[PDB]
Amino acid sequence: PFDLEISTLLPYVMSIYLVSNYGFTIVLLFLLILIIGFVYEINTNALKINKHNKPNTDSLIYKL
Amino acid sequence: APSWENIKDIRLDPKVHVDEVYEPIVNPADRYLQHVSDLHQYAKYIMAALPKYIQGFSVWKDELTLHVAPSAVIPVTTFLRDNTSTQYKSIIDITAVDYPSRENRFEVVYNFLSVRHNSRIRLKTYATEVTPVPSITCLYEGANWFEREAYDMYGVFFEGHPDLRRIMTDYGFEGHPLRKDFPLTGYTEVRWDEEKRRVVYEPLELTQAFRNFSAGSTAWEPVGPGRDDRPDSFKLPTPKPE
Amino acid sequence: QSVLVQMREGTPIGLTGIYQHPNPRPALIALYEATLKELQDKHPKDSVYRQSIENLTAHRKQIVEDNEVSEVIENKIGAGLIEEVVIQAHEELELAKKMSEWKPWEELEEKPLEDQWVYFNKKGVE
Amino acid sequence: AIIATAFAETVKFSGSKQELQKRTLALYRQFLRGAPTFADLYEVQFSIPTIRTKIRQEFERHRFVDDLSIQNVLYAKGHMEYQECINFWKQQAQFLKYFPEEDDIQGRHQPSNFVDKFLKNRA
Amino acid sequence: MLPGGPVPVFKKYTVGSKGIWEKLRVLLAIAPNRSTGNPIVPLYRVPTPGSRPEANVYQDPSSYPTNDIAENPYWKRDHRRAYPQTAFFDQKTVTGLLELGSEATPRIADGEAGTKALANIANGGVSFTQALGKSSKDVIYGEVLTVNGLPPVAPTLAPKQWKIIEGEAAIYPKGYPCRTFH
Amino acid sequence: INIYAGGSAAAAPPAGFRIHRPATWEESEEGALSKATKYFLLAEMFRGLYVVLEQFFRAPYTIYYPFEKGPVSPRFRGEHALRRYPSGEERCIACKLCEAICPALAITIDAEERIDGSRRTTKYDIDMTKCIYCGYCQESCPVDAIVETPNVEYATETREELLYNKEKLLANGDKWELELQYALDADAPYR
Ligand code: SF4
Ligand code: SF4
Repeated sequence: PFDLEISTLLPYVMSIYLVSNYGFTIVLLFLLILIIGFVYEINTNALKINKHNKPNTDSLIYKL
Repeated sequence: APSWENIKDIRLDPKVHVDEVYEPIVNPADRYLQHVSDLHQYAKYIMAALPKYIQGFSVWKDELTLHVAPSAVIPVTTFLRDNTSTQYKSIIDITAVDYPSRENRFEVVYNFLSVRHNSRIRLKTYATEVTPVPSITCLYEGANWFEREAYDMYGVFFEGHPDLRRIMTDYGFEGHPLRKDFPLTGYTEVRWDEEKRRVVYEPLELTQAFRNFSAGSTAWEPVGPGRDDRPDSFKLPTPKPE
Repeated sequence: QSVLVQMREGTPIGLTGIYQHPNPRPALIALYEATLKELQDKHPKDSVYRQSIENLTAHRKQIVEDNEVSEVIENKIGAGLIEEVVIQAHEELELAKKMSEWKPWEELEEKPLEDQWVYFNKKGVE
Repeated sequence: AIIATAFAETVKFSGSKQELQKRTLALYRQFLRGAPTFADLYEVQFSIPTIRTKIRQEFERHRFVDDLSIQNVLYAKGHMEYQECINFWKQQAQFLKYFPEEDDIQGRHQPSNFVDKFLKNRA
Repeated sequence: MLPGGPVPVFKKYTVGSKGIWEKLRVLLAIAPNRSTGNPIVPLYRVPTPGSRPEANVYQDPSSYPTNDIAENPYWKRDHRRAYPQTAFFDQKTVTGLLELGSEATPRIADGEAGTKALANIANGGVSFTQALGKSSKDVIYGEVLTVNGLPPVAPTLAPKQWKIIEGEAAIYPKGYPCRTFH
Repeated sequence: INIYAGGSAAAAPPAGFRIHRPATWEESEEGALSKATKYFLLAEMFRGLYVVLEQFFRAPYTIYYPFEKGPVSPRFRGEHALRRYPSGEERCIACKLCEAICPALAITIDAEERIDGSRRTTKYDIDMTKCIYCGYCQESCPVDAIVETPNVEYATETREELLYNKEKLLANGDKWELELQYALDADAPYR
């Protein structure tokens, strides 16, 4: 999808004059909508790798 | 103005001149006497504190040794790891030694360290080719590899060990090298057999045989009996003559 | 009742794995009293182990009761920082509970053979 | 903690022959079940039955050993070898150390009576 | 400055730049103090080790009381045959020190009586726990433990009182996670 | 002054052992935009690259070996050699100290009474595939016969050219005698 976004941006850059100030605003709402999904991806932390053998951080407690 | 091209040629600088060198004559063991009396007192405390286990103790030049039996290894190690005065937390080494003249030929040796008090201590047991030894991996995880070594080298079996297997010697090696019955060269050797196309193990044959030269050993006693350094507080009293 | 020996999270002191202990002195006092209890109950009075650990816990406990500052207590108890002192207390207590089951004060279980413990010193063997 | 490897058994010296009987039988069973793996992992030039024959021979070697401690030692050594073989630690040479017979006949004269040994100075 | 630098270039024994190139280097250098590291040919390894004059005057070095020819017997400076014995103490030899005492603090009867008293312990006549229970407070608190009653600690031969260096003397500044102990 | 319980004045912690505290984003004496610029323009990276470039303009250390050799010392230990006296007689007397102290047991000697009534060798071998080049053999000889040359250029295509015999050593000493005299004249006083 990010490749399809950046490839769909090609017509804008090659028609940028003829779509003066209208298609500008249109592509901004386009990019903002796509930035939303990027925001969802980051804050989920999808691309992060997760480790199983965790370092213990409990406390050492002795029953008396 | 100054530069490496105008740098001082130190090679010509005048050098110290000493006419006579004065080095006093001194024994290196007079340095140790007070520490030795201290180690004797500490060992005496430990023997009084664990009479069930400690058979004896020796001292020699800021080195202590405690003699025990295979049953007493885990308990004494717990004392030496957890007691306040003896926080011997680090495991420096494990070693076996072969004394075939004994019934129990092997003599396992633990060395220990206390970074807290800045001291080392030893701990000796005994074993046989069939009588095992308890493993202190329950306490010191670093003993894992050292006990695997002592097994592979001498054949001692460390009971309770999660994975006791050879570590140094070849994967199919049959024998325990550092035994005094094991010949230097071993029993086998390897070559490439062009026929089978495989590294193959064959009986040993050397093109120059081993020459020992331990037959030139001295016939005269080289270093006579030493010198007592026991503190007088640990010498068995002489009764007054009358 | 339960006690906190070692915080494995929080503010780090200069050692790794050890972290600042909130309210150490009460924990030290409870652990010292529990060690004295196990010794006074399960161990013989005439055993050197008991007397040694008793004087040790009593003296460390006095240094913990009279003093309030931890830096001072550390300069008096010559065993690391106070968060290491609590761990020494815990280890001593568990050793007491273990030694109550074993019987170190008893007489020798295995007596070595005469051939054992002879090392190249008998003047007539080599 | 330094954890044990795959097929590791903790060294435990049984006090009786009746338990070691069972442990030895489990070891023999594992060797047999794993013999095809010993044929795949090591590029072997003979049969799985011949491997099982050699295994039976190696267990018949010490069939008549009545001292308990020596039996415990033998069992521990055998479990070591099973761990060495099933995990692909050994290479082909260290494994075919156990199969001299399968390799081609070494020459012609293999003395078996006195006179040949004398002619070869092996008596 | 401190006792450990920084030091300029004209005291470092390296092959540097000369002329306008030095002005350019001191301009374009992160630290103009620094050296190229190539040694100075006239000095380094000159004269060559196989042509040192000092080898003709050289004589085997010595120390006075060991080179003395008259009152220098070997049996006084034989430190090998004076080696300290490996002492051994089994429970027998320790209970005698307990039931009896030592040459420094005797508690033994005179005559053949005390001799056989030693003999009773040389053999299994009295045990270590028996004489641990037969030991008065002055014995334990003064020969097993301390006079104060506390057990002895693992002795140190050469004690080390540590000290911390912070700030400017330290090897690294404050921010870094390493410190410096004297 | 002080009485200690399972402790000491050495094992008491250092005065300042307790590290102060980790600093947070607050209590940061460097504004957010400054460390942001260092974060986005890769400052320390450019600095390291410049320290790399300054080396690009400095003298390389390399030498051309076959035309320029590296430093060599009289104490150096390379190939072996058996020397002679100025008379032309060989120095070896078969004391067999070189055969005894040698760690690797490379040396192999066999002597007998020479026709002129003297003690001399008929066999002196060195397996340079057993040799570790320790120099204990040039140290034991009480006549300075066996030596170790600075030569290191004696590689071969076969392993049997390395089982040096007496003749191969006597010629090697006839060859390198001038170099051996330099090294001996500047090494003997210390040896
Ligand atoms: S220097 Fe070389 S030849 Fe001489 S003893 Fe050592 S290894 Fe052997
Ligand atoms: S030490 Fe010297 S003299 Fe003696 S055998 Fe060796 S080479 Fe010959």
